Amino acid sequence: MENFQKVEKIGEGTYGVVYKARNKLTGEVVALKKIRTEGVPSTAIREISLLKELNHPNIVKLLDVIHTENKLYLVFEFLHQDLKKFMDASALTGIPLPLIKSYLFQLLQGLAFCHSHRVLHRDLKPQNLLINTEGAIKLADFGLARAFGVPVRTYTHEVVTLWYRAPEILLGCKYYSTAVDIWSLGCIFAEMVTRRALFPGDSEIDQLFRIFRTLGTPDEVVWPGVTSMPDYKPSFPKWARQDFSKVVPPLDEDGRSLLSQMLHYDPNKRISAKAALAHPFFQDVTKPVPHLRL
Ligand SMILES: C=CCNc1nc(N)c(C(=O)c2ccccc2)s1
Repeated sequence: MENFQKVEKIGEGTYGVVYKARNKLTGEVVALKKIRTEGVPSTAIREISLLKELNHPNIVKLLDVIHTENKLYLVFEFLHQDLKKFMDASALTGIPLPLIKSYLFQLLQGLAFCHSHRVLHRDLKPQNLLINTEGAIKLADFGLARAFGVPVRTYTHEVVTLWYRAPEILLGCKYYSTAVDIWSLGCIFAEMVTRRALFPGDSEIDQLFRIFRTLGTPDEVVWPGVTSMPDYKPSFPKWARQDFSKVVPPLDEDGRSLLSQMLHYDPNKRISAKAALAHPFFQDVTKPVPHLRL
């Protein structure tokens, strides 16, 4: 825009392009997301309102929404680094447990807040978890599938990451819940600990089968109603559940217990963000400051 001067192209988001920009008048530095359409939704612009009214230390602030010239611009407070970059930069030594614990605890606070206000993220991944020099971590780039809804990928040519998708989404459930965000965060928690993605699928079925090979193929016993799901096939191979201690070594029992509750197959058995906050794993949580190279 004319009121904003592009500094750098931050990346090609899920809906559009993201730039680091400066408000040519206020001098404020922000993250600007540009969105593509001929009709322009309504339930969306109102769904965006819910997002703008969200105020929480662990949620990126949506400062302004500008609809002009068939383009939709979302102005967000700017953070200097994302968790994917931080994990890559920490791959040799790993992120220290106290910081992993702090980040998980803060993200659960953010989700607990979103969820109590009936807001779902839907697409948590390391790339949209932003961190600052003060030791905070915040949820960014909320899905809003209850608006445009992810069709194929994006609007040009970009491979959508399926690594953090909950099983119920992969099995075709149209009405998923807040539980989908807990699953994604559990996958991220595992990744921070082991320094390797938990379920790195390269297709929907491979994603589903990588989950099955690790947690066991779900059945009516562990997930009532699973065989009646839209894309469930009786022909799915039957894999036995692997021993959990092989999953995230050398994470302690408190951490493994919490992770297991975040990865329950049944969305109704999966722990809530609020209940997770009370888990024994956080008894000694603190707020360390990360070493960030900007
Ligand atoms: C991580 C480096 C860029 N700094 C960013 N700050 C904010 N606030 C961002 C976002 O809000 C964002 C938007 C779409 C996709 C990913 C992140 S990115």
